[PDB]
Amino acid sequence: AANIAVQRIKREFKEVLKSEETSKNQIKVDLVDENFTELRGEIAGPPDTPYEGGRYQLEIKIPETYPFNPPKVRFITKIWHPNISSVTGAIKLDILRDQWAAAMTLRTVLLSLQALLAAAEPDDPQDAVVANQYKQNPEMFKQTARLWAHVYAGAPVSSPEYTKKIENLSAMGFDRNAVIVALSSKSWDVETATELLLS
Amino acid sequence: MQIFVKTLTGKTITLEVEPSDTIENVKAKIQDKEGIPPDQQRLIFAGKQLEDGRTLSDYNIQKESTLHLVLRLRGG
Repeated sequence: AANIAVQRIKREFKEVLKSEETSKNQIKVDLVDENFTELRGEIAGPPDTPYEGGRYQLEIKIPETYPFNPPKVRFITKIWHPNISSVTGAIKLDILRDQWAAAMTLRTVLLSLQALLAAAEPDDPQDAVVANQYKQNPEMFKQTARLWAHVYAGAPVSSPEYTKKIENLSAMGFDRNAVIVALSSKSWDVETATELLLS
Repeated sequence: MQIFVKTLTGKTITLEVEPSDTIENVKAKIQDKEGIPPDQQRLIFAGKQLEDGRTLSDYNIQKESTLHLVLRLRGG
């Protein structure tokens, strides 16, 4: 691999390990291979957001052109967010597309993803369904995102009012995970969620 | 040929063009006068967004026609 790519990643990996943000358990990174082309990241959900108390793992692939192109980052841990696909974990963020600069690092990417969680841009969505709900019904989006933080990301609390609707459909014989996804995507309409599950 | 381009401010940009000019050329002129990047510019005439490769003459755009400019900040 190119010496500049290898040296940059080795430097940036240690900077994350030694960081104040890692000592506070906000971010971390681990190696996957021996060659430094695949990494696994973890970020904590930010405070005063639906993602609080959740932990989100990230697939990080380093291009042969690093540091002049951005890493490819994907959410492994499912998340309900306008700028992250609830199906694939693909991320819409300018620094991972057209506003990467070579001075950016693993640290600043991980921190930027946390800032994205704290401040969505629903007018440039990755997930049109999540974005529609974010704008049309803020309180539902927040409770749905918190439910997903609990179900997928280990966040402690989730909301009793959704529990009831989840249990009804679960009692129809549908899988709890499928029920969660159907009800979230149909904005908690039992009837259209049931229709989806029946297909 | 003189044409006008209206913004949502109300501000009218006056441009000098030819019927043979493409829509991207018109956007390049708008950049020269107003410092607005062409990839942020959507030009509208007769209720329809105009496309970059076609000319003013293709759209029946004439002397003292008024286009509309809406700024759409990229959004990939």
